Amino acid sequence: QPGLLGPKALFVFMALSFARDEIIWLLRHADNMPKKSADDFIDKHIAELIFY
Amino acid sequence: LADQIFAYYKVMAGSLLLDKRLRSECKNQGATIHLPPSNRYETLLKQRHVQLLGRSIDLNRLITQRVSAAMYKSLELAIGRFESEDLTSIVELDGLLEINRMTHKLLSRYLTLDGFDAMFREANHNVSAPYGRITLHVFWELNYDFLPNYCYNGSTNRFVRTVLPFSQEFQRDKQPNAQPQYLHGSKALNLAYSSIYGSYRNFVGPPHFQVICRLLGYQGIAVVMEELLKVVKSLLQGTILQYVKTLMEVMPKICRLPRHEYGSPGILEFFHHQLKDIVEYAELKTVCFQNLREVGNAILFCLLIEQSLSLEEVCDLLHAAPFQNILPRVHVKEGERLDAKMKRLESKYAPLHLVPLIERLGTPQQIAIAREGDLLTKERLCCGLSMFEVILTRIRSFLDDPIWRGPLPSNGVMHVDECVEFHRLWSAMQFVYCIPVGTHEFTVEQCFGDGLHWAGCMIIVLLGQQRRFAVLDFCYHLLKVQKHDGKDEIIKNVPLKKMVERIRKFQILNDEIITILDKYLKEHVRCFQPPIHQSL
Amino acid sequence: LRDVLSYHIPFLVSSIEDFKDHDMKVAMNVYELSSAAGLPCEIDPAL
Amino acid sequence: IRKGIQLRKVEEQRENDVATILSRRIAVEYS
Amino acid sequence: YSIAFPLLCTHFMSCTHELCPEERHHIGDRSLSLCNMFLDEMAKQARNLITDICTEQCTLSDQLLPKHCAKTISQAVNKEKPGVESMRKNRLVVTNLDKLHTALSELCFSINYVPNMVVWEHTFTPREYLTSHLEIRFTKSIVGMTMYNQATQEIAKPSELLTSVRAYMTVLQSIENYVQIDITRVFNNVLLQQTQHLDSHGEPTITSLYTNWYLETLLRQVSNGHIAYFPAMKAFVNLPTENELTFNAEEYSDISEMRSLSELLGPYGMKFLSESLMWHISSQVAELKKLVVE
Ligand SMILES: [Cl-]
Ligand SMILES: [Cl-]
Ligand SMILES: [Cl-]
Repeated sequence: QPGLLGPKALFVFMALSFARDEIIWLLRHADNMPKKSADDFIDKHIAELIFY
Repeated sequence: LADQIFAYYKVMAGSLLLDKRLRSECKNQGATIHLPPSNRYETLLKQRHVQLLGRSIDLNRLITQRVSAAMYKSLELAIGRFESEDLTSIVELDGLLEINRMTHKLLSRYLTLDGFDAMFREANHNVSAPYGRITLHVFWELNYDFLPNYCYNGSTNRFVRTVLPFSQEFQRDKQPNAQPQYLHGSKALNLAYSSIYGSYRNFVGPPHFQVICRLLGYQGIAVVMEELLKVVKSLLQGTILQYVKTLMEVMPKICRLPRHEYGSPGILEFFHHQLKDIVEYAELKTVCFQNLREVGNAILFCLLIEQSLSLEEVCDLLHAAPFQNILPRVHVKEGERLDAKMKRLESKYAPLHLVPLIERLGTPQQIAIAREGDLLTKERLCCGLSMFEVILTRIRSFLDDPIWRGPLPSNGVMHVDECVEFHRLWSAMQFVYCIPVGTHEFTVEQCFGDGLHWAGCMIIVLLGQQRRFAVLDFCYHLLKVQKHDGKDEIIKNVPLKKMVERIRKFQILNDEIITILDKYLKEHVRCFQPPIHQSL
Repeated sequence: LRDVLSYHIPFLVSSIEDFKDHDMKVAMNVYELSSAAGLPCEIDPAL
Repeated sequence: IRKGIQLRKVEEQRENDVATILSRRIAVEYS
Repeated sequence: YSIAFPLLCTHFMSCTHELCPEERHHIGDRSLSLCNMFLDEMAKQARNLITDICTEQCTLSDQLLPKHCAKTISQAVNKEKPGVESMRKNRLVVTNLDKLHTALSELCFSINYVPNMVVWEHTFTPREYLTSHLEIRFTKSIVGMTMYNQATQEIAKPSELLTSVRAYMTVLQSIENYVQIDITRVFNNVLLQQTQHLDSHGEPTITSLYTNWYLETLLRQVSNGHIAYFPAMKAFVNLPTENELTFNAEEYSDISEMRSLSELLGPYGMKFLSESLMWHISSQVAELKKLVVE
């Protein structure tokens, strides 16, 4: 329902902003923080988040 | 003399075309397929004036009379044998037709017979009729056996027979056995060839589709597609419509997707209760799933037959290429040009350029026939045309009944909690078929194969309901919540972990199918008003 | 080759067979086009 | 097609000939 | 979702500022290089999955060949059947073909997701990476399946090669289900090149490989006395001599085999085969004339 982009415009930019925030956070922490366990700061489903 | 001459040349044909590796393998196994003894019939076949009791007897003419009758009887038997068997036997038919072709060729070295195509068209009843016996038996078997009894496997690209209780059997008039000379030539050859084609009886796939394509031609395919469309129109607007209308009422008026917090076990319990009447509906599989599988198998047949046709056309065009001036790209060494050598190679194959040569040396009648022939050879469907889109577009027009889409949404946008669109009923049906069954029970995929899901997904796509289905589906929601909480309980005898594993499998399948349908089905949108002040 | 073409390109083969069945330097061009479609020729052009 | 089958089963079969006589003698050694 | 990565390359220019133009082109070139690499790798993986499916289907096609029926013939003259693999009991049982099929469809969704993308004013077309790799791979597999070895004088039976080529084509045709590509034109491109003595890249073809083998292996052993033409069988056949032949001549020269060869070589290829046959007759003729003059 592409018409919803009218009334729900804010949610689009909210969603983009929130997801963007999480990606840049993960990026810097994966690169800079020692792991407690092997799966720490590894998100195998990150592509799904970027795709949407 | 005529009897043994025909039998001799049939056995020769059967031997010539018998796989050499199989021959040697049988020899090593101590079961040598014994090669027929050679004979000397030619001098008898060359006798045009036997002088007997003052008469001049044309022995050649007399032999031909009988040999021609034997050829026709062979062809009648081959087609009649097909008519007494299921669709998988068409491969066997094709082999037998090829042996008959070889027989005619061997006999034509000494005798004058009607053209093989003429003989075949007559036996096929395709001289004074537009569709032959082979084409008509194919549709007969599609309608009575293939559509109702076969299960598509999308990973192997093969169809197989359904489970016993769904196997719709019908009595076949098994043909009386004629003499070996009218089949493959001898008992040994008959046994050898029936073993060879035994492999092809347990499935329907690319080889069967390849054969069907050749034997039906463009006209046979067209009529079968047109008739499959009529079967689908009849099923969708008839019994399926009837059961959809029935089940839409039995369906819960409203069904909300419960929030994550309730947990996956509780959500499973919720769906069980809410969809109990769809679950317990006695004829859901025997009638509803059955009729949908038939729709799916019909639409699959069209897709797969188009693909076989495309493979057939491309191969034809490759062999046409040298007589049609068409050359592949050539390798260019340093100091050479692409245009320089391509023109030079065009010179080499100029004596093979058919139409120009006939235009140079042929009669106005020859030229006109060649020009028409050339146009028929180069212009194939694979060149720039496709069919599956047209098939789908036309099935959409069979869904004009108001209960496919339901009433206008309360919110002016879309239905959410309401169960008034087909996709919602499909979601209830999906709930049923995702439920795990006992270890010794047959599953939906064992009984109906992929065709069921092709049909259900096709309806959703053609109604433009696939996005709302993706969002609102019950099973997808359960899977989503279970992924989050990772809980595993046996709710109403349904082990949740096993249930959500199956949901994922059908989700994968649905997404592939929906994506394919959307791809082949290759503007202004509904806009909404911003709030308005009382001022104006 | 002949049997494969007659099955793949019958409309072209038909025209070729007619054209062959109906000079001595000009007749070689008919034969080269014929032998390319697997038609047996009295005189072999490639030879 | 249904009527087309009936016009081949019922419409099917609707002699001191040497060939005929020889055929019958051979046809027994198979059926 | 792999198409997200090349799409992200379009963002790279947003990081630049008018006060540091020194870095702009470096970042630009980085976005192009990465986009190209992502799309190439996505195409290579689809290519790899397709090859694996082809191999699986060639095996299924092989299982249909007459040679496998010998046991059935022999046991009938004394006193795992195709299709069983397709009989699915439960979708939770995951076959190799299931895995390959799913992985292929998932990735083709990404390759077909967008017709093209614009990265730093350059236009990238994902499907064209797939088309190109399929052409090259199909060529590669055809020559591979010919199983040609100079040293041992071995080559595939034409009928078996043709069977495998057909299975490949069936799988490749199915790609049109997933991606807006014309597979017919890749068939054209690859197969018509195979009819020539060398392809567009100057490499040997099935035509040149078979032409060489029939002359240098089969017909040479006829001269050596180990094989004879059998008009009765319409084939060349191994003679019962004291020899060390590694092949059965009838399995390369009978009607079905020669028909299979013609399917693959076509008029171009068969014409080339004959020209090579004629060269060897020329040499024999030149030698005969010498004996006539003598
Ligand atoms: Cl993490
Ligand atoms: Cl007399
Ligand atoms: Cl049969």
